[PDB]
Amino acid sequence: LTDQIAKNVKLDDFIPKRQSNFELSV
Amino acid sequence: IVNRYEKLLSQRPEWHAPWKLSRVINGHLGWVRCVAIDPVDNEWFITGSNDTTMKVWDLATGKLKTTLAGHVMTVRDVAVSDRHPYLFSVSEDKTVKCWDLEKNQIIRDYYGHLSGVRTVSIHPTLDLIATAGRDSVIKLWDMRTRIPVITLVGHKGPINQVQCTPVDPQVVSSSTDATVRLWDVVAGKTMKVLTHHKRSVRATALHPKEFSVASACTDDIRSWGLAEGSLLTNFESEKTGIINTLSINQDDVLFAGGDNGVLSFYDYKSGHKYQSLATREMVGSLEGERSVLCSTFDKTGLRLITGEADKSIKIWKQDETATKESEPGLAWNPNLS
RNA sequence: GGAGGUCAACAUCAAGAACUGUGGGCCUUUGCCUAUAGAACUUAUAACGAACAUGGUUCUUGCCUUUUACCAGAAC
Ligand SMILES: [Mg+2]
Repeated sequence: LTDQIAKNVKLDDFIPKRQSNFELSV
Repeated sequence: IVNRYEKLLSQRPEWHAPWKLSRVINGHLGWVRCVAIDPVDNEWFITGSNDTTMKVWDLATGKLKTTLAGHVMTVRDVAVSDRHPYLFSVSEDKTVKCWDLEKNQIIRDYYGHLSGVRTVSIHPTLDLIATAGRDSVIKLWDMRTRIPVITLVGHKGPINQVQCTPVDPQVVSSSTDATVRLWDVVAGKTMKVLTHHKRSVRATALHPKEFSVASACTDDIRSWGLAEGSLLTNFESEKTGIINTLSINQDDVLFAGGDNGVLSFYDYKSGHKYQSLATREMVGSLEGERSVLCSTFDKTGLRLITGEADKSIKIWKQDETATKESEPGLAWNPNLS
């Protein structure tokens, strides 16, 4: 049932994407 | 979560060089609220003030060319046009005034803000103006007919800082409700919302290349990818509060002006802070008056221009010695968040 | 088919002293050079009007309690 409760928010929106690899080019 | 923390220890980011203080220019009677630079020849400044004037300073020698009067109240924002020889100034008097650079006389007045208008940004290709202020709405002005073509209903509070982009979202906006919206103007509604800021977002800056934005708050300067609207990176900041302005060099250097007077320089890629400076207040000033109201880089990006609350403009130059002998700044040690 | 109309629509009327089309050569369509044909209306004490009003912004004044309404010059 975990899908239903908070269904909107999810973790990966908190974490910055560039910190994995710098120079990842937008 | 440690895997991320290893992935922060591989990179060892992006050396740069420090900055230092080239020149001090007095000559405003009041505070200096806003600064913009001639987008073509780099030959001058346009600087707002708290005295209502605008004083056009020469970039080369720092001499004062001319004075542009005509606002009754303080000038919060000034922006110069690329394809046009026009200068759009905007103030607390509820008016967005055009300026014809050729003959230096007010051409047009745009009408219909409810109250003071604190941001103007000139859309690059459309011959539009984007204005915003305590209205809590963004007005897209038709440059030619002075018609407030589009109005963007939106943030729940005043709108501090607004920018324009050629592709999707064409307007980025930042408000004291602590959100940043990425707008779709043709349909006229929010394309994306970025809530990660905990307090008022008082400044943004567009990276001249990567098509991203740097957003500010009290203690945390974040970055944002445009298009998809992801978070990209963070920038390491202990309390710097408050961040008045940001500026992005073409070398991917990210400036942050403090209200504590500290100048926090960053690398844009990493998030690392390689330098922090402290300005000297002034001869007779107060320690409270030391802060940085606005700032910009020239077209090249090898000089920095910061209007300060002490009634002076300062010009910060990038040191030519530097390199590896001793540049190294705080040296990339990051504490767990 | 000719004369007209106190009829209409669509063009054009302020500029390198200035328009348009075409032939040929070079660059690579633009643009430059060369050759040729036709140019109504408006212009040199400069302009479509052999006439002559008002409004907006910005400055300088003039009246002078304040605002409309104004006094007389300029720029756009
Ligand atoms: Mg009264």
